[PDB]
Formats: sequence, C-alpha cells, structure tokens
Amino acid sequence: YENLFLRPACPGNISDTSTYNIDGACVAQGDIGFGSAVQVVGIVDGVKVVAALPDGGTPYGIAFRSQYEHLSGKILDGEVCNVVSHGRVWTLTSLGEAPSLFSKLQFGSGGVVTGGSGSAGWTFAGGFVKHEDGYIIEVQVKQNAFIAPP
Amino acid sequence: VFRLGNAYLISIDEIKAGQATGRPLSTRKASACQLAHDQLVNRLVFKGSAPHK
Amino acid sequence: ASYHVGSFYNDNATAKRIVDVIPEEMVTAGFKISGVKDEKEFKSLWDSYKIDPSLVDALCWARLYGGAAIVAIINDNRMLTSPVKPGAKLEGVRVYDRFAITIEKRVTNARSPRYGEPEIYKVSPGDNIQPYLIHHTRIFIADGERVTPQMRKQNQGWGASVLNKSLIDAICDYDYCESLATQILRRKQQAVWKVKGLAEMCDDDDAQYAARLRLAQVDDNSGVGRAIGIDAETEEYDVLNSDISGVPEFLSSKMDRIVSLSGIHEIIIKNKNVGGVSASQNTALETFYKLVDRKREEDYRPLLEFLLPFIVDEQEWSIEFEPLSVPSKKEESEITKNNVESVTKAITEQIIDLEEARDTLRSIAPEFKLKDGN
Amino acid sequence: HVGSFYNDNATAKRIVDVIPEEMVTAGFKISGVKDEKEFKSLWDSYKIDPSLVDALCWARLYGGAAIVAIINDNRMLTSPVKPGAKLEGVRVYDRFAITIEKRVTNARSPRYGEPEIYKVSPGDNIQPYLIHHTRIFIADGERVTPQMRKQNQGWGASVLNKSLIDAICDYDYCESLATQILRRKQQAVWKVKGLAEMCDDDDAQYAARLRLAQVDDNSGVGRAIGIDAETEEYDVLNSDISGVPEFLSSKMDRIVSLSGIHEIIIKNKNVGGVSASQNTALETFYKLVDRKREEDYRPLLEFLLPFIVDEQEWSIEFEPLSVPSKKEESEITKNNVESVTKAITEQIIDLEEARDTLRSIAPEFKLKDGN
Amino acid sequence: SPKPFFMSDASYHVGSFYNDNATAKRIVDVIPEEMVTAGFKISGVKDEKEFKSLWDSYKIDPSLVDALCWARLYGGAAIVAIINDNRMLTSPVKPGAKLEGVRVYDRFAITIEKRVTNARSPRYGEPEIYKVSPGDNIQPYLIHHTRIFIADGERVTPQMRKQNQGWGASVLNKSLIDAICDYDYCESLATQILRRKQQAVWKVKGLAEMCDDDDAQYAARLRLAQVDDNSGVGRAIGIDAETEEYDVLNSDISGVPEFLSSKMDRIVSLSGIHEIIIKNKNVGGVSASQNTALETFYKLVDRKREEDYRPLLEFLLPFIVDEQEWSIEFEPLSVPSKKEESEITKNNVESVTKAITEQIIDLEEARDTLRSIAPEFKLKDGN
Repeated sequence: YENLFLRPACPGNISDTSTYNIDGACVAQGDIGFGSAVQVVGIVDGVKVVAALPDGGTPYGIAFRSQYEHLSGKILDGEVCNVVSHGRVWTLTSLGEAPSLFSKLQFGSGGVVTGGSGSAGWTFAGGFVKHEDGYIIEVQVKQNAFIAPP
Repeated sequence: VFRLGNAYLISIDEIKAGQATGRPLSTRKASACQLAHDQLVNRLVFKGSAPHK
Repeated sequence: ASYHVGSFYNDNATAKRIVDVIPEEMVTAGFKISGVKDEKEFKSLWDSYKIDPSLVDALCWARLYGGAAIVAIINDNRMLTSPVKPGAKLEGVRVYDRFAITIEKRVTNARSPRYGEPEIYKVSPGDNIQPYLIHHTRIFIADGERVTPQMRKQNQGWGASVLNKSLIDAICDYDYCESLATQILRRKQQAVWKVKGLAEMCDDDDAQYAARLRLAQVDDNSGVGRAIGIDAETEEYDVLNSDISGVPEFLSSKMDRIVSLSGIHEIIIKNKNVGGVSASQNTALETFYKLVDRKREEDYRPLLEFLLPFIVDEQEWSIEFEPLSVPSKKEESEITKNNVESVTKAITEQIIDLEEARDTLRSIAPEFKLKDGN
Repeated sequence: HVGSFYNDNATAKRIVDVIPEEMVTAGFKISGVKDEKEFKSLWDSYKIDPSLVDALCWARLYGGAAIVAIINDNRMLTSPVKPGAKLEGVRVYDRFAITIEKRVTNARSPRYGEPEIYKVSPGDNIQPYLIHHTRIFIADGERVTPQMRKQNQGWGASVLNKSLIDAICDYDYCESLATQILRRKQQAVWKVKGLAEMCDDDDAQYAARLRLAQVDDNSGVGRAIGIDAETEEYDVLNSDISGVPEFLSSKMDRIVSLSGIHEIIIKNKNVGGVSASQNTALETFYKLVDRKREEDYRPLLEFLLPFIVDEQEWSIEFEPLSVPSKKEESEITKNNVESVTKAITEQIIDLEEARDTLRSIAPEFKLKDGN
Repeated sequence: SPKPFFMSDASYHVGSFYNDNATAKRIVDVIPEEMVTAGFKISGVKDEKEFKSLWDSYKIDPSLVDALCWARLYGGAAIVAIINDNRMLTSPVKPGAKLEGVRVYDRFAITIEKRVTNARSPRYGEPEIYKVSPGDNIQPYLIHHTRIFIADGERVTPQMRKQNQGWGASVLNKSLIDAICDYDYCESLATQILRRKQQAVWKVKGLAEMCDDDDAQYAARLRLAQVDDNSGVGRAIGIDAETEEYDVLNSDISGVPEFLSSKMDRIVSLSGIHEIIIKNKNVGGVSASQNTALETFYKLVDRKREEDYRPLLEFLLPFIVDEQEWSIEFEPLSVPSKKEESEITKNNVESVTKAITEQIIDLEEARDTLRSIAPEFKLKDGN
C-alpha cells in the first residue's frame, strides 16, 4: 500500500503522486515563472485572477509546468494558468543550505523560498537539489494553511 | 427501510503472492464481508439501535 | 518488473504480432461442414451474419487476459435468464473479456454432471448500463493455456497470459541492447584538447563563452581536405579511437533467444528469408502449419460446436478442417487432371455409376461447377 | 517448486507440453465397428479431449494423475460396475488428491496387491469421498527403479529431473553475463589532482558530478572535450567480445541433448543450409512420439472405449503420423485406385469386396453403401 | 564408507545414477522400449486376428518393457508367470495353453534354492527351485524352474560369471560412467571461464591501513558497489591522480565449443549409439545421410534384439498357443511412407498376377500370396 515517485526532476513540476489538487480555472496578470508562488487579487465570474507574490501578500499556490498551455517558457499575461494548491512540488529558492526537516518556510519577493523559520504555513518536505547555479527545494502545500488577514 | 455497507482492501503484490493451500486471500476477504453483513442484520433484529429508532 | 499487459499490447508491436499472429490466420483459414444438404446457402447465411471479427477479438482477448466470454442473443420470446428451447435461430453475438464476467449462482447438485460449472454468470459491461445476468447455456467460456490446478483455483478458473515474465524481460532487454549499440557507435572516436592553465579560468564568464564558441567553430570545419593548427609549447590535440565488432551477431543471438522462447520462427517473426537455400522455407511454413493446426484443434473447434447448433436446422453434421495449404494454379490444374481421370478411369466396369460419381467429383472442391440433376 | 518452474518459465512449459497435445491431436481409428460416422458423432459430442490433454500433461509433470468416469447407472458410486456401454462424464485430478484406502490381497484373485478402493479429496469445501477401482483410471509418468517406486507410493517420477532443471537455470545466468559483458565493453576514466580531498556530499561534489554527467552526455564523433593539461587526464580503456554466440549455441545444444527433443522443435529454427533434411529430422521426431504414444495413450483407449462400444470385438489402429499434402495424396489415390482394379477383372475378387477395400482406404471418394 | 543399513546395496550408486541423470536414463531405456514396441509376427497359426486380440487383452508389454529395462540396468531380472491350473505352485506344469497373469521382479529378490547335478539329465548344474523374496511383509516363497524365465544383460568373462552367480554385468561400466562424469566438470569450467572474462582492479594507497569490519569499511564498499553498478559505455568514473588508480584486465575465450563437442563425441563412441539418437541433432550439412545413419542404427538394434527379445518369445508363446508348430519372425524395422507403400503395393499387385495366368497358380493360392504380405487390401475369407 504505497505511493509511487515521479521521475522528472524540474522546477515547477510535481514530485510525488500523493494527494494533490490543481486549480485550473485561473488567469494571470503580469508574467509568472514556473515554480513561483502566486496570490489571488480578485475573482470574476468564478475565475481567480493571480499575480506574482508581492511583499505583504499571502501565497495561495505554486505555478505548475505544462507543455501545451505555455509554449513560450513561462506564463504570459492574459493566459489560462495551472496552480497547485495541495501537494508536493519543486520550488525555486535563494537559500544556500537545506533547512531542518519539517520546518516552516518563508517566501521572499517574487515567490522564492528564503526562510526556514516561519510561524505557520507550508513545510519543507526533504528534497534539496541544484539548478543552474541556484537550488531547487521540495515544498508541501496544504489548502487552508495560510489565511488572509482581515 | 435501511441500507448497510462496508469495503475491503487488497494489493496486487498479495494477489500475485501464493499460499501452499486453502482458499485464496481474496475469497476469504470476500466471504468475511458477507458474514459481517449477515451478523449485523441479526444483531439489528435481536438488539436494535437507539439512535436509529 | 511486469506491468499491465494492456500497456505492452498497444505499445510494443512485437507483442502485437506475438499475440495476434495465430488466431487471425486460424480463423481466416475457414472450415467445411458435412451432413448438410447444400452449402451455397450456408455461405450466404454465414457472410450475412458476418461475425468472424467478433470471433477474432474474442480469441485474442482470451489469449491475452487468460479468459473471455461470448453472449449470443436468440430470437426468442422469453427472458434471457431463462434456459433455451431447441431451435435454430440467432440474431447477434458479442464478446466480453475476463474483467466483466463473474460467477453469480453456484450449482453443485449431485445427479447433474453440471456440478462444478456455474449456472448463472454476472456480466458488468459498464457504459452507464446496468449489469445483468445470464443462464449457463447462452454463453461459452474460452480460456488461454493450461496451468497447474493450484493456480487454476487461485485465478478462479482462469488461465494465464502467454506473456510470462521470462518472455517479457527477454523482450525488454532487447531494446536496451540496441540502445547500447547506438551508444557504442556514437562513442567510436573521441578528440581531446589540452591547454595549459585552462583550469585557472573562472566559469560563466565571457572568456569561457568565447573559448567554447571557438571550440565549436574549430570542430565544425575539420575533415580530410582540411588542416588544424595548434600551439606547440602550451597545448596539444589528440585523438582516441575504439573498434566495433560482433554487435550484429550479438543482436542476432538475442533475436534467436526471443524466437526460441516465443515458439514462432524467423520467416514469420523476423520476416527475413534465409537466402542460402531455395526451398526450405516451405518446410518451415509447413512446420508452422502443423503447430497452428495443433493449437487450432484445442481452441477453435469448441466455439464451432457451441455455435452451429444455434444456426443449423438439420439433425446430424460433422466439421472438417481443410488442409492448410495455399494452392498453386498450375499445380491445382494438374491435381484436377489427376483426380478427374482417377474418378472416371475404371468406374466403367463396376456398380459405381453416375449419380455417385458426380457427388464424388464435387466432393473435391472443383473449379468445375455443374448444375444439380440426375 | 516444479509447479513454480512450470507456470513461470516457458522453456520448461514447451518441454513438458509439446508431446502430449500433438500426441492426442494426431488422431486414431477403430476396427470392428459397423461404421465410423456415428462413432465420430458420439466422440465429438462427448468432447473430452482437452480434459484428456490436461490429464496427460499433469501426469507427465507431477509423475501421476487420476481420471474419473461417471456412468449412467442406478447404483451407488462405491459399488462395482455391471457390464454395459455407458458414461455421462469424465473428470481429471492431479497427483496430490488421490490416496489409498483398503487392501485386497486374496491369493485366488490376480488383483492382490492392487488398490481396490481409492480416496479422492479434491477439496473445494466438499467432503472427500471413496471410489471403487473399476470406475477410474490412474496414469503415471516415467519409469523409476522399484526402490523409488515403492517409496513414492507406486507412482511415477517427474520429467523435470535435477540435471534438466539446473541445465535450464544456467542458460539464464549466461544470458545475464552476456548482457553485462556487452555493457562493460568500453570505459572512460578521469583523473584530477587532489580530487580525493573534496569533502563528501557538499555543493562542490554535487557540481562536479553534474559537470561530469553533462560533459559525458555531449561526447561523440562530432564533439571534443577540453581538459587542463597539468592537473587532469581523460583516458579510455576497452575490450573485445567474440565467441559469445557460439558459447550460447553450445549451451542450447546441451539443453537439447539432455531434453531429448531436437532443434527445429525446441529452438524452433530451420537450419537453412539444407533444403530437405528437416523432413528427416521431423520423421525421427514422429518415430519417437509414436514410440512414446504406444506406451501410455493406448491404456486410455482400452479404459475408455469398452464403456462406449456395444460391439463385441474391436481393435485400435494408430493413424500414420505424416504431414499430408494434396498433390502427393492425389497421385497416391491414382496409384491405389489403379492397383485396386487393374488386375481384379480375372479372378473371384468382385465388387462387394473391391468397394470394401476402396472405402477402407480413406479416400476423398465418398460413396453410398450398397451392393 | 558407512551407509544407512536399510539402503546398503548396489542400488545405492547405480540406482542413484539412473534416477537422477537423464543421459544415463536414455542410454538405458532407448533400446529395449523401442526394441519391444517394434513388435513381431507369427506364422503357422490359423489366424492372427484373435491372436492380436488375446495379446492386447493380456496387455503385458509394459511389464515386458521394464523387465528388459531392469535386466539391462541391474544385470539381471526375473519374470514369474501364473497359469490357470489346479495344483500347488511348487509343482511343475502339465502341457497346456493358459495364463492368468505375469509379473516382473529385479535382480535383488531372486535367489537359488534347489540345485540339480544329475548325470542322466543334461539339465544339471542349474538351480531347480528358486527363493523369491519380494518383501511387502508377505512370506518369501518357492518357484519351480519351468514356470519362470531369467533375463541377463551383457556377457562377461566366465571367471567373473561364477563370482556374479551366473548373472551378467551392468551396461554402465566405470569408463562410461566417468566419461559422463567429467562432462559436468567441463561445463562448470566453461561457465567459470565466461564469468572470469574481464576483471576490474581499484588500487588505493593507504587502503591497507583501514580498520576491518567497521562503519568506515562498510561505507567504502558501499561506495565501491554503487560506483561499479553505475559504470558502463555511456558513463564515466572519476578518480584521484595521487592516491588511486583504476585498471581493467581482459582475457580471451575460444575453442571451448568444439572442445565440448569432442567430449560429446567421446561419449558417443563409448556409448555405442550414435549422434542423431543420443544428441538428437541433425548434421544440417547434408540432405539424406541421417537416413543411412538410421538404418545402421536399425541394424545394430536388430543385432541386439536377436540375442535378448527372442528367448522371451519362446518362453512365453508355448503357454498360450494351442497351435503345435509355429515360427516367429520380425518385421523389417523401417518407417514406411504413404507414398512408398502406395507404389510398393502397385508393384506387388502387378507381380502377383502379371504372369500367373499361364501357370497352374490358381486364385486360391494367389490370394494367399497377395495378402500374406500385409496390405491395406482387406480381403474376405473364401475361395
């Protein structure tokens, strides 16, 4: 009774076949890069409008890699977008060394992981590899973890 | 009138795995559910259920 | 390790051929009937019903999954769960694989020899239509090949797939071997370049970019009619080479392992004639014919004794399998000569007369048609 | 164990299977009966030949099998059977479900020391029951020394001996070794001054191994790799492979020789160097399969037929196993029809006997019965 | 060497070799079983249909087969035949033609009890009555000579015949036995040769100073196994220039196929039964020489058959045949083929009546001439 692993190891894709959720009814304002956190700025007709994470926002999900929706290499303004709201996913990071297992991550500007000492939110899942003179980490996203401030 | 139900699990590894003799694990797990249903019907007849009236 | 057989079936063409080569030829060969009054109407009804493709994939799924069932719907004014009265009438036949078939009702009565074979089967096709039930006599069940009774009982009386794990990984390692062969051919020759102090240069700089750009341009233009210059004191440019041999023979040996495990030989699995002999492929194909007929006798026939009583009205019949051989005009003209003069060379002096001689001459499948009469 | 090999491996499958099924499907003939069409009708109406195939296969594999026949009779199945020609069904059981119950050893009978009562325990949540001797037939495998015969409860031995088992096993190991021999054909070695002092599982080591992977993935005929002259060296070593196919063929030849079935059936590969010698190999195969059929298949015949035939005296003829052909059978019919009536015109050999001869020799010339 | 007391006979070695190995199985059983299944035919009898009917009713030929098999293997066997007679089983037999059964025992259960050396009867010097002790917790008993037949194997020097109690020797003599035995050692050496084709050596200065059976050495061999498993054509391994080197040594293989073939030829030469029957492989280089090889095989099998099969016939027939004087003859043991018997029947029917029409040769004997050679021509009895 076990969960299979997923082989390709690139930023912006899913790392396991555990319970995951993909919110595919969204549109982008500005440009978004695969493997970055996004935030919900508004809702029109059951569609969520997302943008790259600013300072002071609450992350909602992580952009997801697809080879039909995004032929350019990144997500462009006015495009339908895939966002992962629950599951394990490879994220871009600016950190230098792996944090403690099952710690709480903190997101800098642009939707990159820079902290490992948060109070509550998403947690580190134990994966830490290297990409392009930069690193990739593995994050565990949960649905109601970050709550929008009143 | 009420409805009753349960379920059971099995793995392909255990399915491929064999035993020296006796009924297969799948058949035994399938008979266990039937016995459980019959026993629950009997206990509903002879003991009732206060929350379900 | 092993995966779902359906994954292999629609992906590897070798599995396609190894599972489909026999039943297709088996059914397309045909059969002949005896004890009937005539045969033109038999052919007319047969190709009017045109259910042989359903027969084909019935046998294919029986071979692949180890079990398949067919349900025949009869032009009868009763519910289908009831048993069937005698009669010769049918309107359709359709096949389900092993997944959608199950036992529902168990009969083990002492007097009837039907104890041990279930009376009612549960069928669950899907396609948002409710699963339903069938009496015994309406369906026929066809399995794969024989297996030990311990596994027969464990698989609920189902055979095993022909693609056993030995055959599976024998097929699997082959593609690995040609991947290795491609890598071997790619790595035949390698050029190395040594420039003193190259390590000191730091990475991801315009210096390294220009260096590798220069390397690309200078590599692109080497050849037989061109020359290369290097600095004698601070660099050297060397070449290393390795040979390739025995690879075609090794791959051929892998193919021989595949054919030995499968049981169907090269003129059909590799589709390569030997070329070194003129008329041994006929012997090879006749051995293939022998084996396919031997396998035909144990599976194809039971379907026929299941189906004929529902389509034939006459009481007593028999089935014959034609000799599996593609005839040859000149040779068939010759054989017609031989047997036409044998049938009427010496019947002139005994009681063998015309009303039976004509039946004989039509017993052999002739190109000589003739109207019925005296 | 032997069951594991049988239902797992395919070469053992072939070695145990190829003989019984072709054996039975070869066909046969009966003599002393009035006619053959009704015999064939009852035969294929009873349609028990795949059960017979499976019985023979299991007897060959495990060293023993049992066949039970149920007769149309108004008596309990424990009692013996009265004379008659009836049976309503047949069933097969493997080696493990049939045992001994009681002994008959009266001196007067020749049946002393022979089992009268068998205990059969198929399982399937039904009570094991008891069978009289006359109702069932027991089949064995290959002969074994009496010291082992009495030790195995008077029951045969498996066709899959230890020598055959390990001979089969060694082929797979040789195949594997051939695969790694191919994989280890060529090796590249890379030497870096001080590369040892690099600390384990750090970013430096990870970057180094990634760089190695990238530089190796781009090597080939049309690409070149540069290395620092003073500190690192990239060399290549290689080996040759030859004779492996002949080694493999020798191992297969050992398998063939020990098994006893020849190449065009076990390797199933025409030699190609000769046009018409595979026919002689195939006729030797027919010789051996008939030689083995006469030992085991016939007892099935005289156990089965007396329960179906009411005619008193009959015999069994084995159809000559030879692959037929239209052309040669056409000219055979020519030769034989001219032989049957070329010179019978002058003696007492008349039509009532010539026709009987002509329809005893299986023709394509059908003919109504009559004078 | 000490052996278990219950199994302490010659069957502990020759029996084991027959049971386990398969080539010995073949060498023992290929000749007798085909030998007997070839069949025989009789002359001087009124009819043969009832003869064959009673023959198959008795259906004793599997017993004959393993009788010959144990005689060939153990060097001797015995058969006991019981006849429908109203007397004690010790006494000799009156003339008659009956049977009620026959069964075979091996060499180990037969012993001589009563010996006659009377000068008047030429039957001196041979045991008159026998101990037979089969076992199965039943009393051993006595059999008169006239009822039983003893079957022997291969001839041996008379000085050995006396010490073997008038019993031959096993065909599996030690020359053949160890010729078989070293073959397995040969395949083992061949497999080891294949395994040792290529070797890799990894040398690390200071590696000697590593402490044994600790986590350090465990991790070192872990890394060695991991790096070894990931080497290949498409992948390379790095090493340190100062402290370690990685070399590979290779060896060549050749000639072992024909070497094993020569060992097989030695096996065939000492066995005496040839290639298309022992190795079951056709030569492939010629079309129709295996046919000549096979009638040479038939020649040798008939040559052996004349010395062993026939005495069983003369021992067994006089107990069933009511006929007074009969002759036993053997079919020409060659596979016929539709085609060939079709034309042979053509020439035979042409020869039997092409020219007899001018001589006193009449139909009542021409018919006998024509169906004496067993045809596919069934012929009704009559004139």
